[PDB]
Amino acid sequence: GRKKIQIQRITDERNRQVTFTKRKFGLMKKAYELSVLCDCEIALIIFNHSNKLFQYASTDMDKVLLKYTEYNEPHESRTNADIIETLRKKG
Amino acid sequence: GRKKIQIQRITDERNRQVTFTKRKFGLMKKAYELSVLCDCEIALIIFNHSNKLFQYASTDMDKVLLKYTEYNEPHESRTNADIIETLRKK
Amino acid sequence: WGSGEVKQKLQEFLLSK
DNA sequence: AACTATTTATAAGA
DNA sequence: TCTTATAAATAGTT
Repeated sequence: GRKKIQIQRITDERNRQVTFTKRKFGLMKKAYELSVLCDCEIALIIFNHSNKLFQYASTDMDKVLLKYTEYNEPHESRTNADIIETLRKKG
Repeated sequence: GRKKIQIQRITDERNRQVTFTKRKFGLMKKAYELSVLCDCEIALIIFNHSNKLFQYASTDMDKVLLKYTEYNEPHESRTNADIIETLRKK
Repeated sequence: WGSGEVKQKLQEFLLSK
């Protein structure tokens, strides 16, 4: 963008909503592209601060959610902490 | 990047795997940024073609998934078809 | 598979752990 | 909302 | 695997 920003909670109500809408679409667009390019299944669940639900699924949410419950074994799991740490040790 | 690509299945297996790993991180990084910048809760579930499971959650997966089961109310719902539609119309 | 039926199935599976 | 200069992500070469 | 040229996302202005 016009400037680099810090990854910190935006307190201005209007910028938060504008950014939320913009980046949520960006995020879904990238999920679309990833599912198609690499033939993967992807479900994405977002609750905004107002606790409203937004959802995306490459094909169908319930198939993915079903696939998830039947998954017994060890997987890869990441959270914001893991992502931040990985970025720190990119330098 | 060096050449623009069309969004269609990559047939070369090894470029597909390289692209999966790089773009998977890209997606998770964008989710992290959206989650902190706009103070929202995000969960992400990925099954690759080999049906291996990859998951991301802003805070705790089980927490987010559970709240999802309690929320049935009318919300936004998108699929690849919807995105492809919005891209046509943009 | 209802939408509420997979959610309600998801609910069990979580609480079961 | 539009636009756009700039940041970021990434395809391809290596 | 690394770098880098180039495409894609987007912050700020408006």
